[PDB]
Amino acid sequence: TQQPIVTGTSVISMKYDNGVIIAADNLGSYGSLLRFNGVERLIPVGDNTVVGISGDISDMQHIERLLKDLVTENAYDNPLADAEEALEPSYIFEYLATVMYQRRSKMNPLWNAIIVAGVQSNGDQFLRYVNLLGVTYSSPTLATGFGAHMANPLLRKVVDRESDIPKTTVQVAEEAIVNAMRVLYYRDARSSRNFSLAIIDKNTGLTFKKNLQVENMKWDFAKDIKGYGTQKI
Amino acid sequence: TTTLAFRFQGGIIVAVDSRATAGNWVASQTVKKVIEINPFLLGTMAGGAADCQFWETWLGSQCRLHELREKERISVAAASKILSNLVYQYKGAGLSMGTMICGYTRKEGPTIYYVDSDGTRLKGDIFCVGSGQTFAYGVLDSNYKWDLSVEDALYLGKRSILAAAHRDAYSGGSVNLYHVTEDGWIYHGNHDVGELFWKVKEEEGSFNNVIG
Amino acid sequence: TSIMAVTFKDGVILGADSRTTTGAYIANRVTDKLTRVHDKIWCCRSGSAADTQAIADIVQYHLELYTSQYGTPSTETAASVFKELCYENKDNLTAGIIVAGYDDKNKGEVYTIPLGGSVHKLPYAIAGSGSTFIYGYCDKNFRENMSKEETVDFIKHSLSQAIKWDGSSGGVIRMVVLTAAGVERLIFYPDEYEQL
Amino acid sequence: TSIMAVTFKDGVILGADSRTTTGAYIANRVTDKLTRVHDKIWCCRSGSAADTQAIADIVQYHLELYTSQYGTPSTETAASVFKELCYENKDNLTAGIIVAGYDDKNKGEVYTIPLGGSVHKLPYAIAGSGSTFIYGYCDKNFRENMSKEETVDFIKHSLSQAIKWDGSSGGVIRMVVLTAAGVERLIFYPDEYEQL
Amino acid sequence: QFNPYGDNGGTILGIAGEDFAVLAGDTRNITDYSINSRYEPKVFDCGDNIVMSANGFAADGDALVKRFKNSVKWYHFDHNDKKLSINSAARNIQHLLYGKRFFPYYVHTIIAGLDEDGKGAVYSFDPVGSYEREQCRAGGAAASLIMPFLDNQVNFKNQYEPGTNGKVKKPLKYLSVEEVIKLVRDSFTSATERHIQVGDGLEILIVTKDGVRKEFYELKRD
Amino acid sequence: TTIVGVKFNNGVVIAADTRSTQGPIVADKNCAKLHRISPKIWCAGAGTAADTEAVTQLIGSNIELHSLYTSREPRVVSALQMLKQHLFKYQGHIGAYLIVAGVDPTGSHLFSIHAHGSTDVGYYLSLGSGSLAAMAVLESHWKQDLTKEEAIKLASDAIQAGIWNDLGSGSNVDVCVMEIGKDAEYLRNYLTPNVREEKQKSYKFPRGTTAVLKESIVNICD
Amino acid sequence: MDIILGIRVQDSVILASSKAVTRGISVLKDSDDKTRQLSPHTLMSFAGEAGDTVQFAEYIQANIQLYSIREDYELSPQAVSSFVRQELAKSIRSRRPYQVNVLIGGYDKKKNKPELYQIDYLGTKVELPYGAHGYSGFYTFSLLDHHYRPDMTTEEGLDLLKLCVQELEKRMPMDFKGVIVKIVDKDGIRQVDDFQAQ
Amino acid sequence: MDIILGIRVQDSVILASSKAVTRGISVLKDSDDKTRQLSPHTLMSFAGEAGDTVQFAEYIQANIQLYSIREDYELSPQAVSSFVRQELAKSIRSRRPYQVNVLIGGYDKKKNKPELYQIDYLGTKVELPYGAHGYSGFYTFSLLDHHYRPDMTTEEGLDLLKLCVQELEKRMPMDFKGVIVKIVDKDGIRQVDDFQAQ
Amino acid sequence: SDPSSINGGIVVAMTGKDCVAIACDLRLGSQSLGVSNKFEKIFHYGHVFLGITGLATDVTTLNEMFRYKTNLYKLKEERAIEPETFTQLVSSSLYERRFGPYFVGPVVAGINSKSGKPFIAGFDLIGCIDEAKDFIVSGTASDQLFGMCESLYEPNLEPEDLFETISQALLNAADRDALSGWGAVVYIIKKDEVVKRYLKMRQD
Ligand SMILES: *C(=O)[C@]1([C@@H](O)[C@@H]2C=CCCC2)NC(=O)[C@H](CCF)[C@]1(C)O
Ligand SMILES: *C(=O)[C@]1([C@@H](O)[C@@H]2C=CCCC2)NC(=O)[C@H](CCF)[C@]1(C)O
Ligand SMILES: *C(=O)[C@]1([C@@H](O)[C@@H]2C=CCCC2)NC(=O)[C@H](CCF)[C@]1(C)O
Ligand SMILES: *C(=O)[C@]1([C@@H](O)[C@@H]2C=CCCC2)NC(=O)[C@H](CCF)[C@]1(C)O
Repeated sequence: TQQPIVTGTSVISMKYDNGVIIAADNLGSYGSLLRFNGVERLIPVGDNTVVGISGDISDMQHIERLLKDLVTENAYDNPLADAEEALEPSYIFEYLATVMYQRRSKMNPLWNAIIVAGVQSNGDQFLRYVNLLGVTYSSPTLATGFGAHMANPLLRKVVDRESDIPKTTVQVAEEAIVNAMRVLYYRDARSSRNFSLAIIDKNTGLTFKKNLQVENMKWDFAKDIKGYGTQKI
Repeated sequence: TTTLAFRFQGGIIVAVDSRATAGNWVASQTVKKVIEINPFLLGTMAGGAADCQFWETWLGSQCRLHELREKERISVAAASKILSNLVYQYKGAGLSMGTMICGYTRKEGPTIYYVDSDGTRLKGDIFCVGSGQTFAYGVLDSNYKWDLSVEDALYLGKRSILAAAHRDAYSGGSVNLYHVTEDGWIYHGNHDVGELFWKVKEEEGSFNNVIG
Repeated sequence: TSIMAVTFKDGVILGADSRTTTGAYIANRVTDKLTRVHDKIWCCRSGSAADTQAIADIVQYHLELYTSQYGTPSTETAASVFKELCYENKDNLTAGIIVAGYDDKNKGEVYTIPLGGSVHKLPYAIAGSGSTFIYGYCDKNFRENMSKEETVDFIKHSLSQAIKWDGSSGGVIRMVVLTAAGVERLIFYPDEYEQL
Repeated sequence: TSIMAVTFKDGVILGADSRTTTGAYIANRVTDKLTRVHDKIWCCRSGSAADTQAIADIVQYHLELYTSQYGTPSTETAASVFKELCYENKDNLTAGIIVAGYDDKNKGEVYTIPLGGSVHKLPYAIAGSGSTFIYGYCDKNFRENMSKEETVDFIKHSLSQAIKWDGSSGGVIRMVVLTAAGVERLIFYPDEYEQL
Repeated sequence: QFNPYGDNGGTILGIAGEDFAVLAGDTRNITDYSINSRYEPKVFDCGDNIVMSANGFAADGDALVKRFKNSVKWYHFDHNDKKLSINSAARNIQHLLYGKRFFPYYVHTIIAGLDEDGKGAVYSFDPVGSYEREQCRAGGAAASLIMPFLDNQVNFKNQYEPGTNGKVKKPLKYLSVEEVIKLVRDSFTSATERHIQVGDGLEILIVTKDGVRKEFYELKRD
Repeated sequence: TTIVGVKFNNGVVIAADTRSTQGPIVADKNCAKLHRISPKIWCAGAGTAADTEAVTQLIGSNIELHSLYTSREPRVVSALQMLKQHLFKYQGHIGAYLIVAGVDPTGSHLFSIHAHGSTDVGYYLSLGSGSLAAMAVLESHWKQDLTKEEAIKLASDAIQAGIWNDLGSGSNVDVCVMEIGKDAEYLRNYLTPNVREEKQKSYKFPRGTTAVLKESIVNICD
Repeated sequence: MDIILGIRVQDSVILASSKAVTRGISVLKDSDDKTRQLSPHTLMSFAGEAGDTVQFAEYIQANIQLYSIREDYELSPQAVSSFVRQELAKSIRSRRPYQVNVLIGGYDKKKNKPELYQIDYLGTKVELPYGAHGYSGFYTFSLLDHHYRPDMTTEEGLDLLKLCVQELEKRMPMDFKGVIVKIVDKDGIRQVDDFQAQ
Repeated sequence: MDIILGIRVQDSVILASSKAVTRGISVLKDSDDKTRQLSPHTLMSFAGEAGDTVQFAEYIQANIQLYSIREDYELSPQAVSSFVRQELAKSIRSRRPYQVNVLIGGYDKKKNKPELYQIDYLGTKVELPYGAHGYSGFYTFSLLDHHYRPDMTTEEGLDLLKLCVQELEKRMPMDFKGVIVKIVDKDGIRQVDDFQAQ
Repeated sequence: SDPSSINGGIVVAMTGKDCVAIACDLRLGSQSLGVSNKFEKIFHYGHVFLGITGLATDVTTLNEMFRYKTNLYKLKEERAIEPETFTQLVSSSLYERRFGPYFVGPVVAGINSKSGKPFIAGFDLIGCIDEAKDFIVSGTASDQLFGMCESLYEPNLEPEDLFETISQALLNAADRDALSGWGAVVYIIKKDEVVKRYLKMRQD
């Protein structure tokens, strides 16, 4: 049993007609102190999977190392490591889910919430969540922490059920996610303006975008708000 | 829960209610509280359902193993001590069980052992275990006679559970009866307390305070 | 919260972030922590929003009655009323308040009243969770008798740093300028102060 | 405690106060929080004196055996050994450590390892209770590729502020300069840095 | 301090027919006041004509089901592909559950199938392995809302013959799979109206001598 | 609970869902969270129902009396000052979280009050467990100079975000529009997107089904 | 707790109350009468917290005797039980509640019928054919549920009580030192001095 | 706790032990024999935690019978009490200690003298003319301190015990259901089947 | 510990065509010990009916309080109180004890003597009013009651039909609650008359 020290906030994601999108800001908080700003919380594995992690950062770094080892190991005595026997997004998730549940069962968890986003070899979209309790689930949209409360409602207005997936384009989807990131920056006190976003398309492959920023924010109306009730000036 | 067992001229009577509750929630009115260890041995279950069910069934396995090894029927004293000693090994871990191990061997005759998760093992003539025990004891203590007929003994046991099913919120559903003879136990049916209460009230004239 | 008050050549300026939280959630991102208790006596509020509002409302009431009977109150007198309320009720209040006002004879003045109810007159004062991060910066960059432009800059740079490191601080930076010329309201948006 | 490490043009400099407390009592006022784990790989210790000493002693041992077998270790490798110890034993340790070393190919490098055992490579890093007070100052005054003289000044001014506001920091300011030229020990007394 | 348990909501229902059996459950998965998914299957076909659901703490529920499926697999390996009968599966699950008697799988589990006589069967378990064969059992959040209904509409409890002065009980004529499906659906729409953790969808798995079939119905999403 | 307030060009609108809960059970599927303080000052309440209702009626009573005493129309800032000082005094023990809005001789206003007595002002607001789903919508679609129709839409969508995504919210959407020169219009059940589907069966019992022991006429006339 | 039993037969009400008064490790008295006569045809038995028990009983006794003198009339058993229930219902929400449970047995001279009322310290009142406070009901109710008849004679009632006390003496862990029995009927209240072996 | 008394007279040791076995609210048995014969001339009585009590007694019994067979000799009472004290002294510092108190009464055939040993669960052993465990000593020691004489006959000892049990039945709050008495002397161990009225 | 789980008991009210019904069990226990099988939880003041579940001492007190208040009301108003008005009286009487509440779950049922309209309402222990059009549940088996009602209920049932429905809802809910049962009474209410029936049920 432990307690998280350096933490990463929300990880939001969703799937569209040809793939999945996943994003996460670049902050590493230390309680109320916004301590680190160059933190990458999106972990690409191969070119068909991206693992987004929130929660304890030291544990994230540990999971990172676990992931690199998976890749190294899978290549051992594997002439098809970059083909028929390359790591599938579903293998990566099952592995992490197994570790997460084993660790919680030993009462020594990896204090994280994880979303594995990717595209299977047959083209199918893959989006599944696993957390420190070993709990797992799938939905057209997935978000951790604060994003679960504010991002899911927005992303679900785009893809409210399975049938909405084939009707959603990368443009529409990426737009939703980028809007959600801005909302989170407005109401989440542990968020950052800078974030990374990744797209995994069954045709265009893995596109990883770094150093994005929340733009087009509305603050002007703030000048009109004075006092907390009766004050006029 | 209300479970009882008593020794008499004709062997042993075993009666139990069939209610299961978690707080105020009646999880079931049709639970089994008697484990048929084997054709000659019966065990009652009070306290933790899982603990009693699991270890009394395991006891059955130990008894069978004994009989294959010694080519002889296990005694009730020995059968009850297997359970007692097992339970004692777990003392402090949180097992919850109040039980009666009942058998009728040539060597011992009708025998009843009370065994609980505290590690207590008592041989006796009459035992009631459960939140309804005090009710059954009143009925049993004032009508018990060693010379009871198998017919009357069966009724007494059924009546004692009925008394408890009525007053104890955690007891009820139906009554399950058993008669234990040296040649094995004999099931004597399942009696829904709902129907049984009215029938007994009329025919007996008891439960006058209840409008029927 | 990050709030500060700075005296300068022509008077005094109050500044503050606009964030109110309930845990990690931003309940209000355009809060006005700069409150008027008299024409030229304002305060910066930190701690409990409910407590500081109640305190301020009572102070305003006291100074209004004071004015009706004895004319305009001194900034020192306003800080004494806040003090009385904060000290006498210290067991049930969570209020960190900075009082700032402009007097013609005294010019600008700043009094800080921390948790216990003690009063401290200072050239300038910072408070709120975000202030911890700018003690060094402010101590190095503050100078007495600065110009209006310089003071607005000192406060804008200080608070932008507080807002940067403190998750409990954010939104826009608000300022109130108190001088013989009157009362001026200033606001600075993220896009501006974040890239300082 | 107030400790920091800063990379600059010619390498890197480590700095720290010299105070160890047991409550409000100063158990030691001339403590050396700058510890050598290898010729040109040092660390700044904060948190538990007993834990950081034990960690350092073990790291030094590991790097000595590493050197005997594979030659001089990289600063990254030293930070990995600290990390391993701090992460794997996070439940029983209270150690905030900054690792700084000079490499000929990599020049100066700084890695900070906070309470959880996570590792962070940075241009510079500050830690210890006193650091909270200089986040704003350091963020405003730090520049990459500064000269030795400039870096010594940045660290001297930063720590003097940390020491000023933090009661858990004090004594003398110690520095260790790591460059191709070698290892240099610097010390600054109160009379000098207090009036900066 | 770290809490190894969680509550994912959900409700499940198992009803045994004369020659069939059903095991239903909503498809909503939650955490506190948030919905994790509107469609996360909770009732599984484990092979050998056995359906199972372990409702409560999802991580524990998945582990159990997964462990039991692997148990069926090895049963085949170790006993010349013999079919695992519903009663044997039940006893097996008891041991899987009791094995964690001191660090329980925080779930209410139910399995459905046909016994060896072809009759419909349902078994419901304790979080620690206590079990009983039953006619019908609701598990999870709305269980308290559903059972009463079932006692009345399936076992005709409290219902007497009109005119008999409650002296003649309403005869226990048994239901068909069509009639049972209706009770299941009404049970869930009613539960969905009064329990915030029930909703989104209802997935039912039907077991007959011909195998396992699935039906799905939407439930209110609020 | 999801309640919101949105100012538009010539007034202000407030909305709320209609779910009331006791733990995980829905005690009332169509409660009314919109309260009237005075004819043109309405309040949306979240938290402890008895408190939102009682506090709203107390201040409304005193506001009516004040109106009569001063021969003037009640002002929103008065309801706000009376509510906050009452709530402050009780240190949060009166669990009332309100969004108070209205039009008066000085214009249109929008405020929020928390149980402890702190107040806030804004162009758009929301409180309750559904607060976050709503605010996400508001932070995404709000703009200055909204028309009465746009406002009603925004507010209404914000509530839906709650009904659908918050387990604490559901059923219907109530709205109240307060426009500068007109009467306030209360729209009870402006939206009803959760009508229960027709049941699969009718459970009407045949007369005589229930066993009766005794019967008698009850005397009501004195 | 102590033993407090009550049985309402055809023309009377009988109250049986344990005689022991134990304080910690020692039984201080074995002849304690846990009863107070409220009026010629109304008796009240009680059990509970050490001092509250008698203080409450006597307080009620004083109030009823005062009512009797003022009105020169005897309140019906129902009226007295309502007065007592209200006193206890006020007490439960007071600074320090009376932790006392009681049985009121009275003979209503107007209706010409015996009445038994059971009231706990929360002010919970119920009218019964027979009742008890504490654990007493757990051992005796199954017996009363069985043998009780509305037309029982006082003599049959005493025999049924004797059976209850015997069950109590066999299965209960504490030695309550027997009981004192009192009968309330149309002629008042009298004590059965011979129950030590009836 | 239960009643465990011991008295060592001129040529024997007498052990009196309560017969009740109570579990919570009900007395489950009233004929329980809280004793185990360790050897022909050594008897041990015991009281304490529900399961530990018998498990411990029988474990000691098994070990002494094993020693008897191996050596074809009967350990002296002093030797047996030392063995028991050491078992309890190990137990007190183990994971889960045996919560059992005992009295060892034995007749030393070599010295031709009776011996009484009192040992608690901590392994505290003492040799006495008479002893007890629990609250029993509180009510009976003043009587024994008064009437005890080293030359008492078994008969006088029984009369003194009877007096102790009567004091216990009068002042103790619990009904321990009488006691079973056993005598240990040069001829072994025998039970006084007649103490229900001796 | 929980005041609303000491004595046990349930109450349920329903609306029908020009009628209303209110029913309750008759149990009064002391935790697991059944004490009385004749503890009715339904009372009436004029043509207004009040069912109260929860802590028995408060059920009795509240009844005595409302009898007292409706008696004075009639003496001043010179007419019997109506369902709507009484509901407000119940609500404000409960809130008056906001920080030291009566541990009860009241339910009001009746027909407005002037509009003939059927009326039912529920309250939490501090007066919050729930004015349902269909049904209202209260007591230790309220979950079971919600399940029974949400399924068995349908609009505009005739008095004789509503009787069967209200009864089956009550009975089957009570049999899944350890603290409810031991008898039951149902009230069928119409503008002109009111019938009270005692039901036959298990006694365990
Ligand atoms: C009786 O002992 C109880 C039964 O539920 C179990 C169930 C099956 C067989 C063993 C006995 N056990 C309880 O925990 C429960 C409540 C006790 F307060 C019960 C109904 O009395
Ligand atoms: C700042 O002190 C805080 C503000 O929310 C209030 C709000 C309005 C004016 C007074 C200050 N107070 C807090 O409690 C909160 C979180 C602190 F951890 C805040 C944002 O810092
Ligand atoms: C700084 O972190 C502290 C120093 O005493 C130790 C001593 C030697 C090197 C490692 C750091 N650690 C403390 O616990 C102490 C008080 C903190 F409140 C310190 C002075 O800050
Ligand atoms: C919303 O705030 C809640 C409502 O039940 C009440 C009921 C009527 C109007 C005022 C608000 N309040 C709650 O406590 C409940 C659960 C909170 F987790 C609710 C549904 O959110």
